[PDB]
Amino acid sequence: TMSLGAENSVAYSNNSIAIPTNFTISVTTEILPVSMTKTSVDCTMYICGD
Amino acid sequence: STECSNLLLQYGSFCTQLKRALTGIAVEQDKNTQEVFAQVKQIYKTPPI
Amino acid sequence: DLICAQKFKGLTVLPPLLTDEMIAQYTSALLAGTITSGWTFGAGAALQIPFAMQMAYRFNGIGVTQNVLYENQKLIANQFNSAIGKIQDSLSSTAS
Amino acid sequence: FCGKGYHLMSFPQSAPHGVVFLHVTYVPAQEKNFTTAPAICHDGKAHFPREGVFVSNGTHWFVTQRNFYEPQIITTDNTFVSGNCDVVIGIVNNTVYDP
Ligand SMILES: *[C@@H]1O[C@H](CO)[C@@H](O[C@@H]2O[C@H](CO)[C@@H](O[C@@H]3O[C@H](CO)[C@@H](O)[C@H](O)[C@@H]3O)[C@H](O)[C@H]2NC(C)=O)[C@H](O)[C@H]1NC(C)=O
Ligand SMILES: *[C@@H]1O[C@H](CO)[C@@H](O[C@@H]2O[C@H](CO)[C@@H](O[C@@H]3O[C@H](CO)[C@@H](O)[C@H](O)[C@@H]3O)[C@H](O)[C@H]2NC(C)=O)[C@H](O)[C@H]1NC(C)=O
Ligand SMILES: *[C@@H]1O[C@H](CO)[C@@H](O[C@@H]2O[C@H](CO)[C@@H](O[C@@H]3O[C@H](CO)[C@@H](O)[C@H](O)[C@@H]3O)[C@H](O)[C@H]2NC(C)=O)[C@H](O)[C@H]1NC(C)=O
Ligand SMILES: *[C@@H]1O[C@H](CO)[C@@H](O[C@@H]2O[C@H](CO)[C@@H](O)[C@H](O)[C@H]2NC(C)=O)[C@H](O)[C@H]1NC(C)=O
Ligand SMILES: *[C@@H]1O[C@H](CO)[C@@H](O[C@@H]2O[C@H](CO)[C@@H](O)[C@H](O)[C@H]2NC(C)=O)[C@H](O)[C@H]1NC(C)=O
Repeated sequence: TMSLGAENSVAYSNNSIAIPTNFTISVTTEILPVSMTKTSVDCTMYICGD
Repeated sequence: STECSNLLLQYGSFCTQLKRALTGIAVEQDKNTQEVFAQVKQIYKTPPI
Repeated sequence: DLICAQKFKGLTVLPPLLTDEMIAQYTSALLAGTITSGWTFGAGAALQIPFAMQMAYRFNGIGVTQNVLYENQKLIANQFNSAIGKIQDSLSSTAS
Repeated sequence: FCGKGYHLMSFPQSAPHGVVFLHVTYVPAQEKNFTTAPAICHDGKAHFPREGVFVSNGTHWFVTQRNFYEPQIITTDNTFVSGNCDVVIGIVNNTVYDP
């Protein structure tokens, strides 16, 4: 049976906060199609060849 | 109808593309739900209070 | 005697990959993250923050200072509770 | 929309019958635990931060930006006064420096 992810719990409280002290620079890619192949069909030769 | 199975074989491949299209539709249907809902890699829990 | 009528003519239905329980778990996880973190959980590690402070920052993000919330917290909570309660009455009505 | 995280900039690259984007993002890391308060009362007046949060390391109180730990002394130019000290739930007694 597939697992949805790792279990986690957030330590919520009346007066508590978390402030980061460092950073990381991340580079990710993304691919998107734009166009496809242009095609042409000749009826006379395809349907009635010679 | 055992004869009809032989007669339909004379029409080429009129069943492969239909099956492929339906399978693609089903795969896209699964991908839609995966895209919409599976957005978090962690399962958080609300506090008891 | 409706699904069988179509099934006996080679028309089947395949079950979805994700069950209802998994979708419910996803929604519950999203709600818990939103409540206990705000928007930090959507950009990396989740950082906890009190709800009132998060609401103050959300007000500050639309051009209203946070002292307004810190002075009208009770009224805002009452209004939100009434608005949420009205949604149940709206949905439970026959007018779907 | 443009990558995951806080977007900074993007670079385009060409692909056969398509296009590829390189997204540069900002990701925080190495968080720490702190105690926070919504407001600070000095002389019967409530002081709210301008563009920061109130944090404490256990003994003292500081004000810092919300996305990077950089504590600073609470000063009248960092806070603005609005109201008194009996309308805020969770106010904390402290002192505000006069520069
Ligand atoms: C914030 O995170 C960065 C990493 O993303 C920290 O920089 C890293 O600091 C450590 C220890 O100072 C470096 O390890 C040492 O590197 C030297 C390089 O010659 C090596 O000789 C040592 O044996 C040791 O491995 C690490 O290289 C460095 N990373 C980078 C990319 O420079 C930074 O210290 C963190 N900031 C704070 C305030 O913690
Ligand atoms: C929370 O942050 C405050 C920031 O002021 C810390 O207070 C400061 O703590 C440092 C470290 O002990 C003190 O420096 C020491 O000063 C004495 C006397 O000048 C010197 O003999 C030591 O060698 C050391 O340099 C600093 O004076 C002190 N500042 C004040 C205004 O009290 C506090 O320690 C932090 N608390 C925790 C739990 O991290
Ligand atoms: C922040 O500081 C203020 C004052 O600077 C604190 O106010 C305190 O409020 C209590 C209310 O119960 C005062 O207690 C008093 O005790 C006498 C004893 O006879 C009683 O007759 C009064 O009716 C009253 O109950 C207390 O005196 C007062 N502090 C001072 C210095 O006058 C406040 O509690 C501090 N903390 C917060 C979170 O505001
Ligand atoms: C801030 O403090 C909380 C509570 O003191 C930390 O949450 C605990 O983390 C430990 C990790 O070893 C768990 O074993 C505990 O069960 C957690 N407690 C609760 C109530 O959730 C939290 O990790 C601290 N923040 C950081 C950045 O360490
Ligand atoms: C602090 O947190 C608690 C729960 O996380 C808040 O709720 C209080 O919980 C205690 C514990 O039984 C009750 O005695 C109080 O009556 C609860 N408060 C209310 C208003 O119902 C609590 O409000 C938070 N703040 C303070 C100052 O305690």
